[PDB]
Amino acid sequence: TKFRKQFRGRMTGDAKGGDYVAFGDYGLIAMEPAWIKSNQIEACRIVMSRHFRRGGKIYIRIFPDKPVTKKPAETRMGKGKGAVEYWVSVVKPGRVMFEVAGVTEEQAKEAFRLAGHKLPIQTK
Amino acid sequence: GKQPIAVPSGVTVNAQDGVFKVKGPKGELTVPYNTELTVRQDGDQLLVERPSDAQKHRALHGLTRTLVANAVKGVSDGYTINLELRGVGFRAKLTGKALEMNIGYSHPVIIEPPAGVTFAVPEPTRIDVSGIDKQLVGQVAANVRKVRKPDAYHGKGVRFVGEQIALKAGKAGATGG
Amino acid sequence: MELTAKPRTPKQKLDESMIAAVAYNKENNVSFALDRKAFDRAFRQQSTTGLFDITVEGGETFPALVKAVQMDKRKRAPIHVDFYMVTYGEPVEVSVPVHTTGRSQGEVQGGLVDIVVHNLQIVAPGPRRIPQELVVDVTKMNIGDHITAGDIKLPEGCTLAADPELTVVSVLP
Amino acid sequence: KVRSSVKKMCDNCKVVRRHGRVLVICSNVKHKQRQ
Amino acid sequence: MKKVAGIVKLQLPAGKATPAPPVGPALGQYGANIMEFTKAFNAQTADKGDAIIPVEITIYADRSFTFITKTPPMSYLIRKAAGIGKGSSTPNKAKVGKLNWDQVLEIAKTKMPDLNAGSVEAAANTVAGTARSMGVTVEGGPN
RNA sequence: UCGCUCAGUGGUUAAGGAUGUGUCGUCGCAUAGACAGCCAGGAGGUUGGCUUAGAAGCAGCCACCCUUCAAAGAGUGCGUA
Repeated sequence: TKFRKQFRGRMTGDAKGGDYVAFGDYGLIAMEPAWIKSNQIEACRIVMSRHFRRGGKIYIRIFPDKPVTKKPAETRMGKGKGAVEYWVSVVKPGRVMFEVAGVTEEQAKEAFRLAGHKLPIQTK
Repeated sequence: GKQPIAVPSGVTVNAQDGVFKVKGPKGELTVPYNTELTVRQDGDQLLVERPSDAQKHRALHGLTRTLVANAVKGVSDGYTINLELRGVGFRAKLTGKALEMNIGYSHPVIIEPPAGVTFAVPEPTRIDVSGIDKQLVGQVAANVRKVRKPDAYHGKGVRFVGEQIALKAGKAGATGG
Repeated sequence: MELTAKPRTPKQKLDESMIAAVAYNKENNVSFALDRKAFDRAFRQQSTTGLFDITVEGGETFPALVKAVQMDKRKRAPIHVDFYMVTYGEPVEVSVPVHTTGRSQGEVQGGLVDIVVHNLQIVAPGPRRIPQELVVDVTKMNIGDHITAGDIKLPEGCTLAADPELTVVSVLP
Repeated sequence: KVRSSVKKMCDNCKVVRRHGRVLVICSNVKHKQRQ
Repeated sequence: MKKVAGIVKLQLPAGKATPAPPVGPALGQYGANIMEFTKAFNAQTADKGDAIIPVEITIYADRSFTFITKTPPMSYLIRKAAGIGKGSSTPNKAKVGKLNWDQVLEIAKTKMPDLNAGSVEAAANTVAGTARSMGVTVEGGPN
């Protein structure tokens, strides 16, 4: 649900990034490239949509990066194989920003749910 | 911090590194005090002290003319602790220092009536006790909430005097026998 | 709301409460500082709306405005931003925001609160000021109307950037 | 049950200063948790 | 009528309580009706075959029943030049429901026998929205 | 000089928390001596139209106009078909 092919690759490395923007309502940013298992962010919106409403659309500022290549475990003493994992990784970018009112950040309350690390909401 | 209170001129306090006690109509309250906290009498009224700034007189003081109440109950004040009960009758006599409490099993369980709360009895339907302790006034009140616990339905035993406590419910409500 | 300070280094720019500060007025560079108490009176109600003074240590009096907003990336400790001061003859960067406000007449078919997540607008402003008076977000969200960026209630004059046709608020419930 | 930053939940829930807790005591009668 | 009364409020329909379905002997055992439904909302409740008629229905230790009720035409003169159809759906959706322009005169000009106010700029302020639940547009306002 | 100070961490450890704490900015305000712990006010058109047994302040959709009076909520939570 990211690329459709265009060859494997990628490496590692942590720090911060660049993708922060002055929000119009009530922002929310990551703080370093924390932990989101792809098949975690594959439960980021639905969990932010248990029943917030019949309809309703806002905005995010990220997109699945990934592949990792994990390989079996019969005898790890070789090269590689293929991804079969997936991950997003980010900086301190926006990802929510509500536009209602009384609700405030109800869906930015169980966002921290699928978040082993720290991801404040802030506001702007 | 406090100081004001309600009591005429019929009581005297010590002034000896914590040894104090009351001496009115039956009291001799246990006092025991530190060393950084003391204060001496100043007449029919009292005063406030602060021989040392900060957190040193706000853990053991700023509420000293308060525990006086623990002794006020009797030296001039009253005492009563009055409750009612509905868990199978209301009977309790002392004939010494051993109320029997008529409820449930032949298997005794008798408690040992202390000095000051040792019961009087007069009215059976609702025991009366001259608890001049203020240590075991509400505790004894609680002496029947650890075993004979009231039924979680109608409005029995444990009750103060008249509140919106109501009687517990569940699914609906009914009772017979 | 005073000034003073000096430090040509990032020493007192990374020490508890302070900032970094920048100035480049006509024959007036240097990098001051100042504390950071009620130093978040930018995007609140003072966003170019009005222009007081400052009384800097020694000479002159420059009104100036706010020069957009910025806060801080991720956290909330606004790392150094910027600060415009009307005294130049040709920079850019204007702060003409576009909000979202109301009950959201989205429950007509299906649609929530006016989203928008950007932080950039088709704007221009000649001199350097950036007034405070504009709406655009409302106007019967449905179809056969819409209200975005291209002309609107536009500051004062016309606009100049590159290609006048961003996106901003829009509708699409 | 649970021993970490789990917040107040209903201001009625006093924090309690003990050994090193955080506590949470409802608003009336329902839950009396403690670590 | 020993020395105390009851209370309780009910939305007594068009009198249905004789066969069974409605609420005959289902609402009468502690002193409601049983053997009297007529000449007690059927009395002067026959000025029409479909109204409302409010009352506080006294319920004493005895069973005789007579009268003592409110004044229902208070809330009926604005409930018979309309009906129950395409009126109450989901208020706030388009432009549904309408009464009449001139019918915004004697449709607030009925607050005096019951409305404890009943005055100028007072006998039409409480009732200035009755079909508010239907969510429609004034077109007039009690002039 | 002196704080966090009281857990023995400091001598294997974290996403989430508890109204513990030395200290910097606002607020409706106890120089109307507010709220936070009470006495008295606690009802009318409408007890709202509608799924209609009544649903009548609370099994439902929707909706918030005024009244005795110098003001008072289309009703949070209790009982509950």
